[PDB]
Amino acid sequence: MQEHYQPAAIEPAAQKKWDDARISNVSEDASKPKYYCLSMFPYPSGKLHMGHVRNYTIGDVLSRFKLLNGFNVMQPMGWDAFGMPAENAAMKNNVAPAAWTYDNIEYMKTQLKSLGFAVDWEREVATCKPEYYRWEQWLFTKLFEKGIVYRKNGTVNWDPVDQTVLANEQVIDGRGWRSGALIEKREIPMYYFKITDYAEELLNDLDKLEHWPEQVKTMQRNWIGKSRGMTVRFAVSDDSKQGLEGDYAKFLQVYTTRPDTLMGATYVAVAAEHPLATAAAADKPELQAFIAECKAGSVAEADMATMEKKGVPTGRYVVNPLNGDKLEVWIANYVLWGYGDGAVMAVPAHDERDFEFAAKYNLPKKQVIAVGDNAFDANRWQEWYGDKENGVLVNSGDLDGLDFQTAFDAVAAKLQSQGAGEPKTQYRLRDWGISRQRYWGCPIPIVHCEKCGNVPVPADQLPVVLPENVVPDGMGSPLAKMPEFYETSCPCCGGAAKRETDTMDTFIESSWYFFRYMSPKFSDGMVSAESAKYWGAVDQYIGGIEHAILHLLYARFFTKLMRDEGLVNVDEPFERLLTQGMVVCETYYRENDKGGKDWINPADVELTGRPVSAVLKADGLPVVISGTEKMSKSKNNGVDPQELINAYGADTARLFMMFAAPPEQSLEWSDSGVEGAHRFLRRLWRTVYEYLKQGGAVKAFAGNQDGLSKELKDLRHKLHSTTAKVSDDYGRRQQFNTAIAAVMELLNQYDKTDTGSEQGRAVAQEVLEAAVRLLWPIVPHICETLWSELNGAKLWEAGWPTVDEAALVKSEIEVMVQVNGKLADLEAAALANIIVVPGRLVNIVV
Ligand SMILES: CC(C)C[C@H](N)C(=O)NS(=O)(=O)OC[C@H]1OC[C@@H](CCCn2cc(-c3ccc(OC(F)(F)F)cc3)nn2)[C@H](O)[C@@H]1O
Ligand SMILES: [Mg+2]
Ligand SMILES: [Zn+2]
Repeated sequence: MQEHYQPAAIEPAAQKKWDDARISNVSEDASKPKYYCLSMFPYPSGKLHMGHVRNYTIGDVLSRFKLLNGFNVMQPMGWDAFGMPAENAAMKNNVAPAAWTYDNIEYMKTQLKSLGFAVDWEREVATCKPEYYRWEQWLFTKLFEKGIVYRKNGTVNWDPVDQTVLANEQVIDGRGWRSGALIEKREIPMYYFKITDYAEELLNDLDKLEHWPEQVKTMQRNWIGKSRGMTVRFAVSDDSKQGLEGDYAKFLQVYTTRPDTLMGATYVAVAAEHPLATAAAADKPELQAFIAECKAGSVAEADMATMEKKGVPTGRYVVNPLNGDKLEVWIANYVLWGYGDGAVMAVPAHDERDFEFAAKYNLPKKQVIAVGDNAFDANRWQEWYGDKENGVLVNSGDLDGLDFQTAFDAVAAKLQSQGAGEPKTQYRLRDWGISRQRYWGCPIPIVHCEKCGNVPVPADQLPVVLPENVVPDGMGSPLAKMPEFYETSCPCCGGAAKRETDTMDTFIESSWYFFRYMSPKFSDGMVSAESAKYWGAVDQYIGGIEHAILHLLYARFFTKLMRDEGLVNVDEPFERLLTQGMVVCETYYRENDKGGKDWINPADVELTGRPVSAVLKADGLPVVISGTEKMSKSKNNGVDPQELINAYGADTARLFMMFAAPPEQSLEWSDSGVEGAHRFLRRLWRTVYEYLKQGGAVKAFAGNQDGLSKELKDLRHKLHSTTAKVSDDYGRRQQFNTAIAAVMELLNQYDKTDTGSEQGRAVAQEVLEAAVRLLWPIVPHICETLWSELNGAKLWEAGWPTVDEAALVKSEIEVMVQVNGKLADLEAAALANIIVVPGRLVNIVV
């Protein structure tokens, strides 16, 4: 054994040992219990970043832990390869997105392998290969003919300078993010998944997920946004019907989740597109401009609640069907056409948004709910105003005294008998638009024929192959400019026809890849029945919290779609979910020509016992230290993991990632932290080397520990309590820094114990054999190497250390007490119950 720890001399040999034994290449073997541990697969962007290393180390710790506990562990990796990065890189560098993608995959794969992740590379997938995306085209066609996928005109933001469609997030003050040109709202035909048909299943099945964080489930419930409410129709006043047609001349229909407060409505609000808004605006230029501003907005959903709420009165009035009050109709910017009736009622006394709106415009507020003897003040909002559980109706005529639910049914009865309303269930959830006006994505398998309509491509003809010999230019979607691609024959009639040129939302690839891993070479379906039956669901899923809403909802949706097609038998794709935080780092800059700053990478900086100023490495001139935030290209504060691997090895990188913070926490990049991790690995190496240099390996202590010395019994207690702590950390708490600190405490106590005797060496052997197996999920290369110096058996066959319960029992007390012959540590306790015979009796002489 070499005296000093040198990761470059051991880490490649360990990887070759694991690869040779094929420990990570698993099959559908019903002889060992399966465990499917999955980390969210990456975009092949070019190189790994620190978020990748954190994520896939966490996954590897859990996988190797289950491996050592005897599970048949699948840990697959692959590449989420479609999307805009490759298109951007294509325009910047004049290379094909496919070629750029495949180069990145090869480089990143090498990086992953060098980190020693126990990955089944025989299950690798690349979602931009036709062998992958043919199966989501297939599923698309199946759902399209069922109507679960449909085609419908929708509104997009068109950038006329960049000649491309922009998400609301790419619109700033009505202008494209890069071009700066005013965007144009355009109606175009697009394809949609009818995810609203599955809204109740997706909401209710969340309750099955007892091993999901409550916040993720809460966020999905809020996103689905089910409400049980009331349709209410307010008759339009006889003086307010000019310009209105149909039922819009007769009534204004609204949806409310608080019909118990209907007696307290003081106005109503309609969307900019509502026929009442149109009719009132016909001769009022201020309303026309207000409607035009609402339509021109591009507010992202995560920002909808933060936008300033504004409205205009219309001069039109409706009648409250309960109390007869004549209420003025406002146009408001928070009322969205397409949600419900595009019209709401306002109760400023019991809805905070209505309160602020009414306060802005001095609109009335009528209290109709009371909670105890609390004071109602129309000038200041109190939280109890919105209370639904503990409230009673007031100022509501014959409804006074009722609680929420009884008032709800009473209002339902009253409205239903009048014909003015009825209970109704709504969902905030929108259907899933999947059309993308981009090249580097899965072609939509539809052919347009003037005789036959939108025709799905038959299954024998799939895939529709995206041509890879393309270099996007930035003057429109390439596929729309390629007749060699879109000109075709109709598969129903053989006539002249045109392929769909839009591609799929790349969330589609990530909505089913975890099933594809089960049979990644199966050419007769999305996933073979034998492999889906064996692997079932993902036991452990690990990834960033930023995917808690959309990706997870889409994956749960695709699982239920695939279940309903008969391809799988699970209702839910992911049993346990571990969400990881972000990686942050200090930022550095040098001040600019024009009162700005230019940001310098941390590795290209060197700081100067208390550190002071930082300077550039190449020259030594000073740099400005700035704030700590998430690693990004924006402020040039990303630390390349390849440099961390180059400087210290894979094991140090993995150890620092796991010791620095729990998975959910932000992980701060720390030079001293990385050095601390490396020094601990040196220490572990030194401990085994010094142990072996003074006598070589012995049979580890096992069995009855009667006759062991007090000090060695104490070390065995620390040992098996550590094994218990670590197992509970990996298996239950999924907090790995405390598992590391626990082994550190074991090694500390070992360091303070004389293990030089025959029995001492056998306990030291037991200690070290456990410590390297406890740490092998985190730092497998050094532990694999050290284990082989301690013991000749296969480490993965020796398995996870077992807790010796006998080592955890205390030394016992048993003696008699006698005051005047009648029934320090023993004198102190029997006094709580001065002659004492050693160990047998005590006698309290008094
Ligand atoms: C399932 C599928 C939808 C997943 C999809 N293909 C995807 O998200 N793919 S992915 O490749 O983006 O991420 C693959 C996984 O692992 C990384 C996780 C990132 C956690 C947050 N986070 C980012 C960073 C960070 C960024 C840049 C840096 O470099 C710099 F820019 F140079 F600075 C340095 C650090 N730190 N922390 C991610 O959540 C996912 O679980
Ligand atoms: Mg259950
Ligand atoms: Zn046809």
